[PDB]
Amino acid sequence: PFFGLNEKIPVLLAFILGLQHALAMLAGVVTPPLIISSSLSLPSDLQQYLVSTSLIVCGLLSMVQITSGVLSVMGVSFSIISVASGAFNQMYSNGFCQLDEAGNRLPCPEAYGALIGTSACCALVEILLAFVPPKVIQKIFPPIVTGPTVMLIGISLIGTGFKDWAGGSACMDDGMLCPSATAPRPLPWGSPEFIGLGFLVFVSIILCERFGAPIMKSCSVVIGLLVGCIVAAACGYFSHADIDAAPAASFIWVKTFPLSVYGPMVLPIIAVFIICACECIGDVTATCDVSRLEVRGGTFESRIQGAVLADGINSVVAALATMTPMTTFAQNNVVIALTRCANRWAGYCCCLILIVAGIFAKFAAAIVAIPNSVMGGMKTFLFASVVISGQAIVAKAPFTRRNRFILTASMALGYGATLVPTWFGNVFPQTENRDLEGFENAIELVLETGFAVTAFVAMLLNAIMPAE
Amino acid sequence: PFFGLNEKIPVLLAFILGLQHALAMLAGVVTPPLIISSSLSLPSDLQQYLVSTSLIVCGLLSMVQITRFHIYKTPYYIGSGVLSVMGVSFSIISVASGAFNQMYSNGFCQLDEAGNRLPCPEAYGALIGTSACCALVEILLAFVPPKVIQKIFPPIVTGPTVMLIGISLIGTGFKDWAGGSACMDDGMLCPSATAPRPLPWGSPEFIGLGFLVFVSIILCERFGAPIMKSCSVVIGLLVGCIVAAACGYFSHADIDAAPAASFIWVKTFPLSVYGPMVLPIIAVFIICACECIGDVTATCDVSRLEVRGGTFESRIQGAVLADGINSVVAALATMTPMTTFAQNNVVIALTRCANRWAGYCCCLILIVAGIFAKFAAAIVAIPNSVMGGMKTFLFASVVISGQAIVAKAPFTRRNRFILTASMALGYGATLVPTWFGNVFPQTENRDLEGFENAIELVLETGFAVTAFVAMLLNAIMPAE
Ligand SMILES: CCCCCCCCCCCCO[C@@H]1O[C@H](CO)[C@@H](O[C@H]2O[C@H](CO)[C@@H](O)[C@H](O)[C@H]2O)[C@H](O)[C@H]1O
Ligand SMILES: CCCCCCCCCCCCO[C@@H]1O[C@H](CO)[C@@H](O[C@H]2O[C@H](CO)[C@@H](O)[C@H](O)[C@H]2O)[C@H](O)[C@H]1O
Ligand SMILES: O=c1[nH]c(=O)c2nc[nH]c2[nH]1
Ligand SMILES: O=c1[nH]c(=O)c2nc[nH]c2[nH]1
Repeated sequence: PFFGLNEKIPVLLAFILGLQHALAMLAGVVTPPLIISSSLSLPSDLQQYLVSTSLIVCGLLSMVQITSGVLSVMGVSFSIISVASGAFNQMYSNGFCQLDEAGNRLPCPEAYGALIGTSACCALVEILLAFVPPKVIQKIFPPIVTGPTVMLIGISLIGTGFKDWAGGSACMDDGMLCPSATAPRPLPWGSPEFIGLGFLVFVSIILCERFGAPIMKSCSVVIGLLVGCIVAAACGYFSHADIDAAPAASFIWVKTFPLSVYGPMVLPIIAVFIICACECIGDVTATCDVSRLEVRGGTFESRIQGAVLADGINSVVAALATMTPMTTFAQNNVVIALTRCANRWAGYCCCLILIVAGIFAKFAAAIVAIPNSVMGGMKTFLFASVVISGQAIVAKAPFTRRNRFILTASMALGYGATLVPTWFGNVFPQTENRDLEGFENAIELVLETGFAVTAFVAMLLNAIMPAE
Repeated sequence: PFFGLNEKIPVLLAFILGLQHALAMLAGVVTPPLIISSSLSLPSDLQQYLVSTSLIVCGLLSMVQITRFHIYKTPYYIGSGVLSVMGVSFSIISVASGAFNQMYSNGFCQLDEAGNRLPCPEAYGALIGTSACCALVEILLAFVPPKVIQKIFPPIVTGPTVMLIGISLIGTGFKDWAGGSACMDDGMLCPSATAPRPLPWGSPEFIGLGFLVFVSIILCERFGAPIMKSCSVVIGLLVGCIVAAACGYFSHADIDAAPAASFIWVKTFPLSVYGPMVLPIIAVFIICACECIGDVTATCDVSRLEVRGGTFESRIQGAVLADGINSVVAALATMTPMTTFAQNNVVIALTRCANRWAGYCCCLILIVAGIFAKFAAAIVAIPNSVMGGMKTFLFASVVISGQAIVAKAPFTRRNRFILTASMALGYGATLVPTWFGNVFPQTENRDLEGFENAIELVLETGFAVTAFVAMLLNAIMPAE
């Protein structure tokens, strides 16, 4: 029995589907804060804070776009991570941030502040380019451009999942419970126990699919995460100390970050917001097919415009609420499709469940206190799924010798751009300092980003290549 | 004017298209000897030898599968009777990485714990012995199983495996582009990185070289004439190598020091010698069988022929039979397993000619190129960076092609899930160095432990893992 958008359902059902959505998107909302924090800072205080903050903010802005007028689940984007890797690396290299003992980086919140200032800046850049360009964008970024970019995003990100899976990127410290690899500067090291953990998560997800009932759908990642986490607690991999030490409350601004602060990663941020625009379009349309609605009507394109507008608006809002850019989650469309319900009430239930979970900031702490390995397996599955979906996007464009060539050059040159650390030999080979050099550093940022390069090559070839 | 299989075409035309084919498959034939050799030994004698030897033997066994006049007497025949270009497979590299790694680790081969690995020809002899052994494992399983194999290795299983083969192999391409996997030595011309044990290090110049090769390929397509097709790779390689010579990246000393002759057994390798990588070899030949099937069918559609006829499947049977037969033949000739080259189907389609005379001219051109063993050395004398850009393009194309294979199956949540797990776990299996914690955690030595090492070999292999996960999931997962 398929449920339309606007109809009251048994409120128990609405709550339950709200829960399934909440759990489904949980991994996707939770993981990027963990990734950004670990790659910049240590304090568990701030991690618990940003997980709970994320939960609350995401609940709120999902509520904002659920009223688009169809189940429009919103959550933190994964593109901003791939940008921030290169960003932070340069901030620690030629930037202002500081280093210790050859490897260990000092937490540098001014970087995050720059990130939020810049992203808040360029969210506007996107909302103002959100107005009336629907099919045009579809033409400018076809699946032959779209697919490779996304594939390489998931690929370049999968490394961190595998690293945590290993037990990294920084192996456990002194006096901390259950060290099985203790060392400064081992990014991909870890003992067999860690492998077994992440693998048990992965296998847990797989079995979760094999014996998967309509509720367990899209929770398989989160359920696997949970299973591996329970086994983890059974073995003794936990820090109940920091769990106890965490506060059981969270307001949106318990902790705050620098303002009037921006970086030179402005353009990559703009690129991220474009990505989020295209993604929003695809995700919303998909929902419309899932929700048995119009797919080309004027009302449809109105839904898309509202979706993208609310997208960038909530990017600004989240930035003010100390959150990085966020976009449309695509897990839900599965849930809806298999549960036959696209009611706004499931989404709102979800939203409230999230905000509430964020308030009880012990859940956040329990999340931060999940071993790097369980997180590792779960995330590796996650990014793997991203790669696979980018590929599914690829296959929408006819595989001719032309498209195969364009994909080849874009993939290879993009990932090739990922491999290289940095460039210098031109304006900066002698370590020079001109007005350009500071934005030579910005060019370094774009160049270092893999998917940016991929997208540039794809668009360039599709432009200059002859029609087969 | 579309030219059929059997029609005399201007022998100038047949020769020229023979040349285009020769150049087309040149890179794909030449590269695996370079990769296996560099990853085992140093002597330029053996590299030049195996390059020219590869040219010769592939020409000969291409001649073996282009015709059916060799075996057909009464029953089903060998090999194919339409353009069936043959050349050394890339699966054997992906296997030989882990294989050789285990041979230098727990095997007999030696190292001196200071700089590069000692050359170990007995490893190659084991490789060849084992592969020659299992080519027979594939030919006798080459008899009458056509659509069956298609069902056992559908696109959902087929595609990921190929992708990961391409992925885990591409690393050597990038490494060479950088200037590796061992940066240039002392007194050797144009060292820009000299060091023991830097596998992916290298200066800007190396980047510039390989990148000029790659850019040369792209520009070769951009201004590409029908002859330059599938030569774009070899043309880019050539361009970047010319530029390389211009900068001064050349070793005319070893080029001069090379012999201008090459017979099939100028140099030889151990016999009665096998490793424990037998099963990985069987996997290689399964790969090559399916590969033959798909490549041939592609050719039949290119050459305007039957696609479901009995004659068609007869052609396939012959293709796989000649595949494994030429695998044994090549192995006796000190060559690794070889299978059907798929570049050609483009050329034909773009040249409207599937004449066996293009193929035979090609073959002769290759064998002749192999005899003149100064070309072989000229190939060996290409900087690792030029080689790098070119090979990188090659493997990237392998991955993408595996993906095109993938897309043949309806992208459902089921198929997406299976792809996800298969890719992730295969590549993860690639990441880990080795396992021990069970039968060998205490460094034990029982009768099993030696083939515990074989399980270690398959386990280390990325695509084998990928495929096992893929098939197991596709089996036990319910139909969506
Ligand atoms: C230096 C230059 C920088 C230039 C930067 C510009 C980058 C532009 C890249 C485009 C981004 C790709 O945007 C992509 O859009 C498609 C639809 O088109 C979304 O949608 C795709 O995947 C989702 C799964 O989650 C499906 O629901 C959908 O049917 C499919 O098309 C992708 O999830 C998103 O990743
Ligand atoms: C531990 C377990 C070990 C068991 C290992 C088993 C591995 C077997 C993997 C199957 C190998 C993949 O085999 C694959 O077959 C397809 C057809 O399906 C071939 O063909 C595919 O690509 C070629 C391009 O080159 C196209 O011409 C063709 O149309 C396409 O189908 C591929 O070139 C080959 O790579
Ligand atoms: O789980 C997720 N689903 C998504 O759609 C998405 N987009 C960015 N980041 C995301 N994470
Ligand atoms: O150039 C190549 N093309 C191929 O299809 C192939 N298969 C194995 N080895 C190969 N080399």
